[PDB]
Amino acid sequence: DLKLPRQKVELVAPPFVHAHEQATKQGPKIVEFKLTIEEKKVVIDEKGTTFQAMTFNGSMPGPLMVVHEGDYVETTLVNPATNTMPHNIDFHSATGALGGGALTLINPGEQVVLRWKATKTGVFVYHCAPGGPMIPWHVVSGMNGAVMVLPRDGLNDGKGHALKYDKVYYVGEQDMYVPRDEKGNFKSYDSPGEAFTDTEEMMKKLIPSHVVFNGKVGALTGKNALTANVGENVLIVHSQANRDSRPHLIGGHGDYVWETGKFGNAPEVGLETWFIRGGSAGAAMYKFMQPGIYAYVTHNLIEAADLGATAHFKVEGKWNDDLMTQVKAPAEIP
Amino acid sequence: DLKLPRQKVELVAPPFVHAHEQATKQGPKIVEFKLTIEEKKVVIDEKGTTFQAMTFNGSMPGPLMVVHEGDYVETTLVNPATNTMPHNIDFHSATGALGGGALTLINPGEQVVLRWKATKTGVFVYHCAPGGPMIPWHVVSGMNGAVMVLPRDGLNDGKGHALKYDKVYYVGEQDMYVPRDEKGNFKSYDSPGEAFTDTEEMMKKLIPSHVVFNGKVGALTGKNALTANVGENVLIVHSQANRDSRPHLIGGHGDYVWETGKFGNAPEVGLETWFIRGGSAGAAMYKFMQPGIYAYVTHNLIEAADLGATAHFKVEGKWNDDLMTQVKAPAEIP
Amino acid sequence: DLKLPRQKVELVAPPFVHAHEQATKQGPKIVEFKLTIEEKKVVIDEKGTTFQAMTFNGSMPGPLMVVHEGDYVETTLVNPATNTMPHNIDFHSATGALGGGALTLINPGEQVVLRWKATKTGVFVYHCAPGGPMIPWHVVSGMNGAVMVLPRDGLNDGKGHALKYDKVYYVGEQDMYVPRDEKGNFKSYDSPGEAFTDTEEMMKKLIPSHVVFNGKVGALTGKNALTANVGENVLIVHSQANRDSRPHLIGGHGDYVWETGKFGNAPEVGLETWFIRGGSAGAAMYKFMQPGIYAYVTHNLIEAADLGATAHFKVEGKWNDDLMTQVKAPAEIP
Ligand SMILES: OC[C@H]1O[C@@](CO)(O[C@H]2O[C@H](CO)[C@@H](O)[C@H](O)[C@H]2O)[C@@H](O)[C@@H]1O
Ligand SMILES: OC[C@H]1O[C@@](CO)(O[C@H]2O[C@H](CO)[C@@H](O)[C@H](O)[C@H]2O)[C@@H](O)[C@@H]1O
Ligand SMILES: OC[C@H]1O[C@@](CO)(O[C@H]2O[C@H](CO)[C@@H](O)[C@H](O)[C@H]2O)[C@@H](O)[C@@H]1O
Ligand SMILES: O=N[O-]
Ligand SMILES: O=N[O-]
Ligand SMILES: O=N[O-]
Ligand SMILES: O=N[O-]
Ligand SMILES: O=N[O-]
Ligand SMILES: O=N[O-]
Ligand SMILES: [Cu+2]
Ligand SMILES: [Cu+2]
Ligand SMILES: [Cu+2]
Ligand SMILES: [Cu+2]
Ligand SMILES: [Cu+2]
Ligand SMILES: [Cu+2]
Repeated sequence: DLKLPRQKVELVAPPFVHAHEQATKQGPKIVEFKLTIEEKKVVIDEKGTTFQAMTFNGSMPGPLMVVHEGDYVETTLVNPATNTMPHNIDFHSATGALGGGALTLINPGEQVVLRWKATKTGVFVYHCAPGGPMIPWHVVSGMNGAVMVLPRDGLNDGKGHALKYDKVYYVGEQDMYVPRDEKGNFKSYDSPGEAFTDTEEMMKKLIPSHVVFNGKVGALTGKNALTANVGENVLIVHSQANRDSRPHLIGGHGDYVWETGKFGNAPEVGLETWFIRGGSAGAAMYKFMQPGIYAYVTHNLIEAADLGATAHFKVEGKWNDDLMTQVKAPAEIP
Repeated sequence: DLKLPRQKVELVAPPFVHAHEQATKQGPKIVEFKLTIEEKKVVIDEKGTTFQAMTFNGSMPGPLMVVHEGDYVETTLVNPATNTMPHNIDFHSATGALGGGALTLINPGEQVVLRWKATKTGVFVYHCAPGGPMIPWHVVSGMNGAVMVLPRDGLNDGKGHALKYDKVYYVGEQDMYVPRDEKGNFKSYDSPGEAFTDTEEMMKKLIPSHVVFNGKVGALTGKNALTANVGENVLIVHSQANRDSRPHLIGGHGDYVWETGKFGNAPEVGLETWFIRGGSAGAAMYKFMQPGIYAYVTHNLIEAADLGATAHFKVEGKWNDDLMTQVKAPAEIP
Repeated sequence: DLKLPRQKVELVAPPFVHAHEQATKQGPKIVEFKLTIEEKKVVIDEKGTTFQAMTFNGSMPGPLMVVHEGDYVETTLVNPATNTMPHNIDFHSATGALGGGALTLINPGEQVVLRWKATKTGVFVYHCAPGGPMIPWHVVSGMNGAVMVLPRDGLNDGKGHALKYDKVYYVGEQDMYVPRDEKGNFKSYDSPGEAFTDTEEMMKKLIPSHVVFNGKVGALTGKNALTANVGENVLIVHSQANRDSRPHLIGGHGDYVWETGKFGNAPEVGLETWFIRGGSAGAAMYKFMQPGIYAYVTHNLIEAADLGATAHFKVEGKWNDDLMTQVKAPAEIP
């Protein structure tokens, strides 16, 4: 019926992204992906707070899927019998049936296969959306990720010049709502079902207890810091499925930024801080000019420093004293 | 003095918009509108919660006024003796006197006539603004709507091509602050005056109890769903007079979006989610490609699913399997 | 080593800005600035509420520094022995070492000299960032300001036409977190250290007690209103180092707006309300067309009217009845 070549993709866990071409001479293909839902209790902070998570492929965020404009994305969604709830998937990149959600509702023990054509370029959120009050709950429990649909000629600056990245990372930000008991300690639950009543009362007050990248406080730091070298052009894809974020690379800039995340629009240049609308993904690229540590944060600094929303980059290379120099080191006031 | 032709407009209740031309060969006219203030107790949710509303023309939002660049808008504002408070009107589209507010303060029993020239194209908020602490209270009680000022040549994509809509809807989003008693039930009041003290304490904490389109949970659903057909280009005008919103059409896109709402700027293309700044209106147009149900939401999903901010479209036409198809229906895992 | 001419600047307190050229025939210079940190208890509202402030040069916000693209900015930061905490400075305009913060940490009694090259045009935040949980606390205590880096040819509209302002004001917005005691009154503290524990618990709940321009409720009103005349083009630079804002000039517009604040991007035109992302500065220019009072607010009106975020302009000149007129004054309903 639809007679195109098929290509399988092996998804990798964020913040890494599966191998792909930017500009390509391939024509349209059916690109095949598989997502398996996992409900699990996880640790979200350095004090040992636990959380009833619901995930695609066992990670928060779900993995980034990368295709090109005109491809057909065929996803097998699997809800094993070890889960307790029905789940589905909705792609903001897709057209019709509530983004696919109306065609993908599966009980524990079932799977479904959905195909959608990638007619719109950019980065887009996907998330679970089973219906009614379950929709927010599933999403803030971790069931969201993103897809990137590239132009076949790769990215451009709007002003006919190509924009090629040397690497891409995917930072998924997650607002989490963990209730406290009378003592003021965070509560733990035996199942997602049991967490629901207390969690929903807290959610409706709209203030998260934690805001984290890659599912945990400190996930993208120390040994798991993002890396680059001076001279490298890095693309950072940032998603937030429920709540606004304001990304900022401390010590750097957004050289080229698509804050609404859609490549039919020219990027903005030379930003300090950009804005990711809740329910969207955006993308920023920067060429590193200096070595050392950078922090990538949401620039509500309370959220960054106290609620979990800080990642690090470690950058190698030579210090440029023309760009910045300590003229005189700390010394007593004359 | 000002010797131009006069044209009366009969306003219609949102989400409908009074009949108007897009591109027009008419020159400037004085366009005449009348707004009558109504204070009333209304029901805002399916559990029967009540609210002391203050409205233009008896609706939340007030009706959309549509004119063209260079027109003169002459508004008669009427505050009948059955109301209890002074009221006025401020147009963000207008220049001078706090948008008209400083020239339109009227006690119960009075009316006033204001004229302003429409020098700026786009969609703009209007709202009551009597002075001091009353300003937020009147606005979050429902006294806000919007005006659309069209270019005389109609809308364009910035890239010399015309953008004609087949229909336009106006979705006004309202953040509401209903206090709870010691039990945890929503309180009811006999008058706006009596609601004021409890309402103001809640407002200053910045978290709404409800966020609704067209004045009530479920207002734009079921029999009152928005409608379209595959192939129709629909313009959705969205306003929020006090608090940010992030509109999203589930299963669709914003083909052409003016998120800051001003037609001197080219629209952005192919958005998933857009951002309406508190105190502004924006506009998005989409051509439907698939039939079925779509939800139009703010993509803070807690607000959408739990606080009231969801509308529906029912779209007629033929399903397009090239864009999306269920390859295999729900089935047991092999 | 770096052999360029040196120029000293005398900083002035906001909302004024030190004298500078827009378009300039000067080449790159080393521009020298000095900032002295002051910790002090201040009054932030008309009821006499006090607050433990931490400031650059004794003001909230810190003063605006103005330079041109390609200049080298050399800042002497001074932390006198009368202060109690270590401090530093981070410039969003600068490249490397966490914006300078990693090179400027000074204990009470010390000073440091940092030089950075201004490679990026626009308005940018600077703020203290000592490390960890101290970062948000220092910033919301008042330790933030902004810098403007102008193109050497001055500003343009993107469409080759020059945009010259007759004056510029700097409005720094500050979200403040003052705890309440059991009575419900605001608490006072003897030192910043003692304020810390209660302040941090409140901060993590993300709702400010006050939102103020220029450090106090009513600071930019009455005798300290901003001024202009009909026909004057005024540039308003607005910063928020931690939390989003949505500026709006009541009775006017943003004729040309850089809401992300970066002059490599063309401005948007004819805005009603614009958006300043937390951790950024933006800039709007407007030519006054009418005399009288204007209010400049964040258009969350609860914040504007009840939490402190309102400034005034008093504009002189002749009223234009073509733009707006009271056709009929308040009168009894026929
Ligand atoms: O970056 C997108 C932006 O650039 C323009 C040229 O200003 O178009 C380039 O990008 C388009 C999308 O990739 C190409 O189709 C086009 O051929 C190319 O010039 C704008 O039209 C667009 O908004
Ligand atoms: O969509 C507005 C955008 O388009 C441009 C052309 O890129 O101007 C078209 O729209 C203007 C406003 O309607 C017209 O006056 C103009 O003649 C037409 O080309 C841009 O200038 C504008 O920002
Ligand atoms: O306003 C910036 C915007 O204008 C353009 C022309 O559309 O470039 C003008 O501004 C640049 C930055 O000041 C100049 O370097 C350029 O020479 C001038 O045309 C755009 O390129 C830019 O995004
Ligand atoms: O399931 N945990 O690795
Ligand atoms: O302590 N239990 O809510
Ligand atoms: O006044 N109610 O229809
Ligand atoms: O129950 N009254 O606040
Ligand atoms: O230190 N006060 O002016
Ligand atoms: O009243 N003291 O928290
Ligand atoms: Cu789910
Ligand atoms: Cu969604
Ligand atoms: Cu009113
Ligand atoms: Cu307003
Ligand atoms: Cu400090
Ligand atoms: Cu910063």
